[PDB]
Amino acid sequence: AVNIVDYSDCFEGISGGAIFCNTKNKEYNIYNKELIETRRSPCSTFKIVSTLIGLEKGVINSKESVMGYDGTDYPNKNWNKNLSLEEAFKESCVWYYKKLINKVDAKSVQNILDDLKYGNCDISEWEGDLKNGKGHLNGFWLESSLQISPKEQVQTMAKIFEGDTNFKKEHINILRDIMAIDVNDANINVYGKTGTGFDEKNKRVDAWFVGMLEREGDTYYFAIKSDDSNKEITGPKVKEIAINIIKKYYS
Repeated sequence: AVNIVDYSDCFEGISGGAIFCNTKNKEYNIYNKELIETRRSPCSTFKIVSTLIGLEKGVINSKESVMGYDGTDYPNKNWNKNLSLEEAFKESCVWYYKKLINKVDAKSVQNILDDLKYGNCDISEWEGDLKNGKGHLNGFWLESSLQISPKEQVQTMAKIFEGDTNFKKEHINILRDIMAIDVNDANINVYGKTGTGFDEKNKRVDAWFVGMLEREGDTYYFAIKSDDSNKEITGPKVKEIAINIIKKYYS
C-alpha cells in the first residue's frame, strides 16, 4: 500500500523526497513519489552493502577489522591511519572500502546485488567515474554505473535487517552496531548511512540518508534523498532533514 505524505516542512526549502516502510503492515509512506522511484547512484550509502559483502567473503570479520593502511597521505587526518571497520564506516573512508571491494571477485558482487535486488545491479564500470580525474578514489558505486531508487534502498534495508537475506545474523549485527547514530532521543533507535555525490550531467546533488528506525517494537526502514541544484546539499544535511522528519512524524 502507498500513502502519499507531505514532509516539505522538514526539508527547509531543499528539494527531495522521503520514503518510510513499516514491517508490520505493508504501508509505504511516500513524499515525492516520482523522486522516490528514480534510480540514482547510491554513493557512500553503498557502504552498507559493501560491509556485508566484505564480512561474507572474510575480507573483514568484526567492527575492529583493519585493511592494512600503507601510509598514503590524505587530506582528511582520520584517513591517515589503520582505521577499523567502525571508523571507516563512520568517516566514509573511500580508500578502506575500495581496497575491501577490490579483494572480492566481480561475479560474487554481481550475484549478491542480484539477490538483494540492488537497483540496476550494474557493476560494469568497476573502476567508477574515471573522467572525474580522481583515479583510484572511485568505484562503480560513486556517480557511476550502479544506480538504485530510494524505494529500492528501503526494500533492500528491510530484507537485510529483517533477516531475509543470505547474510549471517552476526554480520547483520555488526552493521547495526556501526550504523547506530545519536539523535538525542533515548526512546528511539536510529541507524543509517549518509551519502554525498554530485551528478555532473544533470547538475544536481545525490545526497542521501538511508537506514532504519526502531520505536517501541515498531520498525521503519527509510530513505531520504535530495536532488537539489544547490551543490552545498550533502548527505549530512539530508541526515538532519531525516532526523527532523523522524521527530515530527515518527515519534
